Amino acid sequence: DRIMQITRGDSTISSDDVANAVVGYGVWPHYLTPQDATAINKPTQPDTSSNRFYTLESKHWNGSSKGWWWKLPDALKDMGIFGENMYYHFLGRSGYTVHVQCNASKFHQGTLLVAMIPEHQLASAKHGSVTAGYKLTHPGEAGRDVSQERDASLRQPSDDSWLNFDGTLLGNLLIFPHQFINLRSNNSATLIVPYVNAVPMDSMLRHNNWCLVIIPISPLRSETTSSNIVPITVSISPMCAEFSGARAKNIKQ
Amino acid sequence: YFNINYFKDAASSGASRLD
Amino acid sequence: YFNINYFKDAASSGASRLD
Amino acid sequence: YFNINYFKDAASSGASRLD
Amino acid sequence: YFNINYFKDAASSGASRLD
Amino acid sequence: YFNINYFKDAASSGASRLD
Amino acid sequence: GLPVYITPGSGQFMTTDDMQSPCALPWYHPTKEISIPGEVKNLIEMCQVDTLIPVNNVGNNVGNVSMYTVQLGNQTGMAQKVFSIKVDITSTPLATTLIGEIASYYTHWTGSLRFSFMFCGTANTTLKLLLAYTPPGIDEPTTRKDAMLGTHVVWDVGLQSTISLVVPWVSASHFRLTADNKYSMAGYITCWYQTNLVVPPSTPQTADMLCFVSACKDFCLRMARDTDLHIQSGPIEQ
Amino acid sequence: GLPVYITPGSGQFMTTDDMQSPCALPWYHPTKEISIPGEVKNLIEMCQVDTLIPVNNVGNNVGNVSMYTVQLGNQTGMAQKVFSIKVDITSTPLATTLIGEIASYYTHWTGSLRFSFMFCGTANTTLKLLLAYTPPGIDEPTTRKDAMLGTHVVWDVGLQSTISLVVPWVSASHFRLTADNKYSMAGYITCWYQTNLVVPPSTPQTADMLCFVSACKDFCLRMARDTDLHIQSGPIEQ
Amino acid sequence: GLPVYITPGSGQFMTTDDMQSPCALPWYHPTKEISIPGEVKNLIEMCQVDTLIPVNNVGNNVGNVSMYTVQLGNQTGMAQKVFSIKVDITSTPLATTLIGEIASYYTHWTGSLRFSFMFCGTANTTLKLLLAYTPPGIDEPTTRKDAMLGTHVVWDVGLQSTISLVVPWVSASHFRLTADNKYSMAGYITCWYQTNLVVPPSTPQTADMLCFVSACKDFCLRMARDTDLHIQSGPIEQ
Amino acid sequence: NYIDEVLNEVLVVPNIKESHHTTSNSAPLLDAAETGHTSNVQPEDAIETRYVITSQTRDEMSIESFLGRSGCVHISRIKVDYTDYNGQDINFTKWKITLQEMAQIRRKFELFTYVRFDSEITLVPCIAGRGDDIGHIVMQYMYVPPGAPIPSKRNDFSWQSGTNMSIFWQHGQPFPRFSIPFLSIASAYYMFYDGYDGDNTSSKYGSVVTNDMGTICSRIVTEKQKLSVVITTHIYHKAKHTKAWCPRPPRAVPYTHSHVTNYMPETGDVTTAIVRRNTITTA
Amino acid sequence: NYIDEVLNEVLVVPNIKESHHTTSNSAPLLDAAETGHTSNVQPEDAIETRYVITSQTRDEMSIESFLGRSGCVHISRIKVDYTDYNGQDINFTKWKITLQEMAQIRRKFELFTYVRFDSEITLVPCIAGRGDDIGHIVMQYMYVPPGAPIPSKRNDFSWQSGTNMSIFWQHGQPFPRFSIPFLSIASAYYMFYDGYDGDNTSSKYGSVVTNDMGTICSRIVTEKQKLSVVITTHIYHKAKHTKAWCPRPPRAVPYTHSHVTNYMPETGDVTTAIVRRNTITTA
Amino acid sequence: NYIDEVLNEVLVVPNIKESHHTTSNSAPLLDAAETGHTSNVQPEDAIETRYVITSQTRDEMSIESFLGRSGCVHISRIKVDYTDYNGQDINFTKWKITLQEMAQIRRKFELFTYVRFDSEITLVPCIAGRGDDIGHIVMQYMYVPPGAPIPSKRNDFSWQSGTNMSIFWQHGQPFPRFSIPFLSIASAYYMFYDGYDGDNTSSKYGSVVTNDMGTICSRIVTEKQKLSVVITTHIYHKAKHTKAWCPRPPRAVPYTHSHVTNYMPETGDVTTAIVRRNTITTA
Ligand SMILES: COc1ccc(N2CCN(c3cccc(C)c3)CC2)nn1
Ligand SMILES: COc1ccc(N2CCN(c3cccc(C)c3)CC2)nn1
Ligand SMILES: COc1ccc(N2CCN(c3cccc(C)c3)CC2)nn1
Repeated sequence: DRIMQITRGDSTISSDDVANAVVGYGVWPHYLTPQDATAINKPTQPDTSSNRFYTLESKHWNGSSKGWWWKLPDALKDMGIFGENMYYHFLGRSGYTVHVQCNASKFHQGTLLVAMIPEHQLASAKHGSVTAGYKLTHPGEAGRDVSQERDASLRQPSDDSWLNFDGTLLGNLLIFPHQFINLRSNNSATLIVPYVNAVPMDSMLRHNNWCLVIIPISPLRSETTSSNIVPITVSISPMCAEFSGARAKNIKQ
Repeated sequence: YFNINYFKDAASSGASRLD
Repeated sequence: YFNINYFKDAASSGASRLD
Repeated sequence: YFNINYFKDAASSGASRLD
Repeated sequence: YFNINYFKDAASSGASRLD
Repeated sequence: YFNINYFKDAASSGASRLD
Repeated sequence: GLPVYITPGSGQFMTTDDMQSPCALPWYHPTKEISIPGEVKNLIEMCQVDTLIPVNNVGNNVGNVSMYTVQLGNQTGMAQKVFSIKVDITSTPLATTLIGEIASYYTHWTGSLRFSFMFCGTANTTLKLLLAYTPPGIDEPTTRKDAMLGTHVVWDVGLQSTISLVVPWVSASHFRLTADNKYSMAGYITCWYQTNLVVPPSTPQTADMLCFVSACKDFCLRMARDTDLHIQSGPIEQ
Repeated sequence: GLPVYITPGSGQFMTTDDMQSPCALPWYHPTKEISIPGEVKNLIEMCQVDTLIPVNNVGNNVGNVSMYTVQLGNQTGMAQKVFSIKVDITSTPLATTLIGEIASYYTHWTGSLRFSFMFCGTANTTLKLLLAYTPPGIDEPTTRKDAMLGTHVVWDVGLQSTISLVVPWVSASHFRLTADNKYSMAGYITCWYQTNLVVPPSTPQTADMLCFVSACKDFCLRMARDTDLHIQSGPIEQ
Repeated sequence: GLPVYITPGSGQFMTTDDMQSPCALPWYHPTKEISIPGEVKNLIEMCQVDTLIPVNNVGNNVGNVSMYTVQLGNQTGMAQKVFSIKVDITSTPLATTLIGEIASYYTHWTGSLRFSFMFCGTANTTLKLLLAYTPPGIDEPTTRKDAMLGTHVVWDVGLQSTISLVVPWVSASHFRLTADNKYSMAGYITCWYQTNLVVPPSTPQTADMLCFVSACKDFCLRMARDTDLHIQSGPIEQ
Repeated sequence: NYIDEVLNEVLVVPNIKESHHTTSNSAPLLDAAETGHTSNVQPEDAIETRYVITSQTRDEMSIESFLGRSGCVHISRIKVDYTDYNGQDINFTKWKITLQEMAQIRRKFELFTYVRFDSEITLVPCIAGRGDDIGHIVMQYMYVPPGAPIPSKRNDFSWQSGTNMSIFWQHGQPFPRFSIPFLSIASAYYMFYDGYDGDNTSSKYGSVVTNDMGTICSRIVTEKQKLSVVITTHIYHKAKHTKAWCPRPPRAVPYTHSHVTNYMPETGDVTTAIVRRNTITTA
Repeated sequence: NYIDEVLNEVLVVPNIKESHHTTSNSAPLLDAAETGHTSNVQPEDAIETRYVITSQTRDEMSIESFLGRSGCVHISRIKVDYTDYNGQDINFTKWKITLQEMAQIRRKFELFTYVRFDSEITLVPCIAGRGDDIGHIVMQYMYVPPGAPIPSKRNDFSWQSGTNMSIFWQHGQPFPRFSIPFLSIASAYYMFYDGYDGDNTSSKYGSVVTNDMGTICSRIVTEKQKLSVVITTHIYHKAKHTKAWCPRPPRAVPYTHSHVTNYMPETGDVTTAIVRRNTITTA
Repeated sequence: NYIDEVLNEVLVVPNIKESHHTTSNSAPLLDAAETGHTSNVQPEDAIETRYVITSQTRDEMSIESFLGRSGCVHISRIKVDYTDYNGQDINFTKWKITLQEMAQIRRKFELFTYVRFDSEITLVPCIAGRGDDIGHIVMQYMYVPPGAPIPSKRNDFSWQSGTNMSIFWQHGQPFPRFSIPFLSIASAYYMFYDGYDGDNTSSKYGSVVTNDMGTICSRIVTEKQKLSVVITTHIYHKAKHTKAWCPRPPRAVPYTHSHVTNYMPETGDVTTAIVRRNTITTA
């Protein structure tokens, strides 16, 4: 059966239609083990109050839309509790659940490719050795691209999709944990993903482990009034969040 | 002929095995 | 002295036998 | 492979052991 | 050390024995 | 490693022993 | 000591040999190896995951994304043809594909292969395509009847959405070459309309189908060699 | 004899290899080895003994001894700050220390560390400092509150005299680099007044505190390399 | 390590040695070896199959086929002679023969040999030849009586058709040289009429006999060497 | 094990069984790829297959025979000078360890996110005679991790290697070749990274942040000579005892700069391996 | 086994028994060769034989001692240039693997239709000094199967061999010698063929259709030098672990072209080893 | 042993247990360092620790991997002469064994008072061609303890080594490398000394009184040659089977003279590694 129910905090999400769910690398997210660990302090593990279902800012799906991404450790730099614990601690570790909702009617035609990606080192739009800037790979709930315009003075990434922004023919992207949203069967997309990184707990600020991409493959096509807007809404849930290396507090940027 | 790690360290050895 | 296939692969070995 | 003090004298031998 | 006819053929071997 | 008189003759051998 | 004979090959160097070499910094207890979700052990694995196919391998399209979609159209005529590509897995449009990209690292390939297609159409929309695998022997078929005669699969677009077409392994030589070769010609696959694309009122009349190719447990490669699909007409800076 | 193949590495020389070489003067029964009180077997040992820290790492002071004392003063204000140093054990003032001097012989370090402070004050004198370890992540704290928020230890000067502050190991990478590296930044430690330095009549009002650093059983190093802290811009004569 | 002594021969290269060499592409599981009807394992086998003999080793005949047939004629006289060839298996007409062609790959030969003759005559036709092997010692016989004195076989042409003449092994040296040598002279074989070739009415009066030579289980060769019977006064192009 | 390992039959592929026809309900050929999963359909499913006992190993399709092959990753060069010997930054090389500085191999790895392995090395000095006689030319290749005295010029004091590694090769003796662990520090080598040096809007960001395994300095001992030379001590690298986690799409566009992913020619409107077709209808 | 194998007495030939006279019916000397079979007659049959216990082995008459012998199959040559180094198609060789390009050996095989075997190799660089000093000259012999970047010129990027085989030999070190399986693809090496590329009345037809085991490219590293040279790295090949099916008549006429069977001199009215006799009557 | 020794897990460090809070009397964080002893406080004591199973070996932190590494301790040089061969004190070297004459390594030891060990050696002749051809140049490195005929010049009679050790190296053959016990005389090598030669207010005082393990004389056999040369036979030393007693503070100031501790530049108001800070308040 397609219907699905998910409960994460004080929050629950439902979906009367779906394309299974996917567990990234077939591993379920959980808490760190005293074997692979390294740190020495007792991690704070906000349960529920933290690893709950936060929903971001919504977006429009255009016939001119090109694609939009959000970087996870970062998308919730504001989402209460989790996103505070982030700033108060050096080491942060956590896994997520991605609920991608995008409905329209059975008279619509469209296809969205959704994918998560471990270490998504983007490329700059400008030739050289200048790497994308911080402040631009750190958008927030809002995400990046859309098909937007911007200063070329900024050590700005590639707004370039087909190359995967990293310069790998998108389409091989299917190698990363993914699924689509074929408006003719689908309604959502559900990605669940453990913590992948050569280190037991990284810097929630300097390093974004997971990177999520949603890309219109077959362009939205209705025959309706363009009064009919078909958003795309992303919801996320830290899972098995664990923090440590308590202290002052970083600063917003 | 084999398993004669002529050298002490493990980093020095043939291409591993398969299983 | 013999059957000491110092090398892994089989393609590398002495001239075969007779039978 | 080891403990094959190819040479007589003890002064000639590998880096000692650990214990 | 001996009788290790490293080579196959018999024509190749040390100086024979005595008896 | 020892007593491997790789050579036949006795005149060829290491420095003798002590007793 | 041991009367030894130094053999011909001695002192050489091979970019392909299994031999030990002294450490460099003894007693180095490397960082432990923590647990990490998702580790590979065989290319194969990567080869069994369907990657998308550039097929709209046409002009301006090519540097864009579209280069991936195949719109199923009108068709005034009937029994008309959609597209074709050839099976020789190292041949654009194929090549670039996670598989292709790879295979191009080995000299020989073998086994069956899997082509999957998906309807990015509508819900109320309907269609029926006929896909076919025309083994090596003749020319890519000009007509459907001619192609339907060999290996194929009729595809009924419906509540499902994905039809997967298998490409059996037909060959003389247990093995085929990855490199373009008239001999080791794997054949062609093509797609045609069985019926049409019917859409009730106020639904678009063109729609797309995405296509993919993953391997079969049949599959296997050999004789590693350096790739085709990448010329570093560099160098590379700093 | 033994058909042998001479391998690539053969004939080389490595300043880091374990191989035997013929004696030079056979049958040499070296002088017996008499018993001698205190023999080491591991650098570690030396690393666990607290050596004094140059911290008064300031101008004219530096070539002298003072360069070791930290006088606890007046302080008109309250809740004021004493000093700070950063934890990266290869960073003057640290470096030169029996530990530092060492660590600079290896490429990587790890574990906890111990800082100890002693009051060379008076007997009738009193005070209470707050010491803190500000893990890597932000900037050395400008204010006490801000620093008190992380790892710390309030120190009550009294009949005891020595307070030992531990520096837990907080890091992402099981291991840190000994060499200056923005990544492997271990953080800062700082000291502030909790109360004051009160002295009854006719006692001096400034006094010193000595500080030290020894290792923790946590501790361990690796990848030996040649030191930093010593350039022989010689030579050396006769 | 192992005090070794590098022996004289060391480092050389011999087009005739059994030694191992590192693979080149490890883990290559070659194409399986399917079943194939007719596989050899010993030259011998090829040596035991009778191949046809050029004997009409005469002028214009030679570049043609005839060069293989021997027509048995009229013969006004009686007790007349047919042909002769010498046994030294590396001597045109012999040489070129599957055997000869071969033997010329080795320095020494030995054992018995088999000569077979067949009557491509008629059915109603009749004849009786006398074949003989004149061992080494004297000159190829000028007359039949003289030759009949040694090893021979009278051949009655009839319903059968093939008479096989054996060439025993007569020699001093267990072994003979394949190369022309006055010493290792194997002798001559010749053929003569015993009776005639009688044919009843309206049948041709000349007819042919084909001749062949296969080995005997006696047979054996040694000391491989490069052939005689083929000078590549080339090269060879593209 | 042997046979299986000598015959190289460790990882064998299944065989293709026999099939019959199916006029039945469940349609295996129909799945919805949107689930992001991969189909599971086989020959036997789609057709009326026969029976083929296989015999192909996926041995050579192992991260160790895919990775475990020596590759040029650097070509140290020294155009000697006899005029000024020593001097600052001369007649001795110092290159930053880590790939990128070379294609082919770089592309191979990059096929995966993370990774880990002991590295086997091999040197290949090539002495080009620009003189009427070179003779004996000793060489000193000395590795140097981070925080370490890197020779200012040839004869520093760092070439004493009292506690460093220096391999020596003298014209004649075979090619030096040593190994090396998994170095790094934590768990595995970052095949990429999506982190930075810091919050400094001028901080570094890329797979050059987690990899700084010091540098290696060369230097040709033997001192001053008459007839000149120029050396080119090639470098090959092999990965033995390798591991892999999570894969990713290959790199179709010719790289740029060292570190970094950047794609972006000097106009070359950019370029990829894909070829153009006149029509989809004929291949 | 040993003795039998060391003494080389594995395949021994029968002995010649003793006979007596036969004034009997069945005539073994009479058979009809038209049956295409071969007679079975022996000494003992035809004559009054004696008794000889034999002792000749057919060991050296084995497809492995007939085939298993190293033979020049190619002579790579490089007349270096220092004027233009690199340039396109220079100072680096690339020959098509497979025999024919050399006689003797070619003729040997051809004795059989099919065949199969692991090939052992051996190089033999020969550095001719055309200068007053060569010194150190490194070499790189890198094999390359089909669909593979063949170096346009010397220093391509294909000489990184990130996943290819390149053997290195430096003046002094002994002769390189490696092996190699049975490559090909199916079952055995086509010692001939009666097939074509296709129906194209312009398609290829011959034993060059089933054998395209890529090419091997040479190249002399060390870079630019003063005193010139010319190299000639010989090639020998040996067949170890060989097999054979179905035999055939040797090749009497001097070959022509590579691949192909063609016979046909530049007039040489054609020529074969057969000698001419005055008369059949006297030999 | 193996695993533990191959895996290098001989000396492992304890793990960090888990803690809970303590609102209790005994304060482990308080000790009086004046006792001269060292505190014993740990993570678990001071904080609310977790549980980390460790896996770091203190193997590489052993006086044998700290000491057991080859280091240049001397660079014998011979600027040959052909004009006058022999002559007094020529074309043959004689250096006093013992370190100091070289930094890096010297500093390492000095970390301890006493010490003892078998010494492994390695030579590294480097023949610089100052001529148009060197060819064959034999070498003779002959050690010589105290009271021994030290060659006045090249060809003395002491180069007969009827009872001395002389190692011979000829251009081509690999690098000589021999070992050597613990020599000395009593128990261990004096890493320092606070004694003198005698009461003579002109007696010697330092670690040059207890160490006079004779000298080593070189000499290049082969005799007179045409084209000149200059040699530089480097020297490396490794300590195998080493021991240690009582440690001491490292040496921060650049040494002076051989033997001796002296610090004292030609003005350099003296200098140490310590860096200067503006303020203690900010690091
Ligand atoms: C990102 O993963 C890598 C990739 C390459 C690498 N190298 C391997 C070669 N190595 C090396 C090779 C030769 C000589 C010396 C001193 C070092 C340096 C580290 N280390 N980590
Ligand atoms: C038709 O049978 C053959 C006959 C020869 C052959 N060769 C053997 C030699 N080989 C080879 C020899 C040396 C170097 C390299 C790269 C390859 C190429 C294939 N392969 N198949
Ligand atoms: C103070 O401790 C030492 C320190 C060094 C030392 N050396 C070691 C090297 N050795 C040596 C090395 C090479 C050649 C010869 C003859 C001798 C002389 C003694 N002996 N004792």
